[PDB]
Amino acid sequence: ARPLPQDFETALAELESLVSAMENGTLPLEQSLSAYRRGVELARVCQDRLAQAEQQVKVLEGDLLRPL
Amino acid sequence: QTDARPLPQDFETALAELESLVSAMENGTLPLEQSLSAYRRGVELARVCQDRLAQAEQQVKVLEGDLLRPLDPAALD
Repeated sequence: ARPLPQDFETALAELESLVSAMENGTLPLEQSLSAYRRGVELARVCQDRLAQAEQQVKVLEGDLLRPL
Repeated sequence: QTDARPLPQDFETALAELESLVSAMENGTLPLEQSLSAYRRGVELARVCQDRLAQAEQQVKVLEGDLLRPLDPAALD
């Protein structure tokens, strides 16, 4: 099975692309279930990367204010 | 007083500028007036970052919802 991207931008781009394929009404039942499993994994990667980024900004905000 | 240079509106550049202000603040060489100017720029920069993250998070949540929609059978009572 295909390796799963771990960076936000690639994961997001595959997720968008999986969604369109899902909505164009041409994926057989079985491919639709694969696309679903795949997209859950991709969305999880996107959210993990965003949580990391949120945390990094918070830490920077704290660091900015600390000297004041 | 206020830093009048245009404000980045993209996550990467705002984050990068934010890191440089933090570096400048935690060098202590900053007189008070410049610290406060650096702080306000800082808050504006962090706000761009937090806005873009919030939007990306919402975009991902919408995409998740769109993925699940075609797998919904017709509603029962």
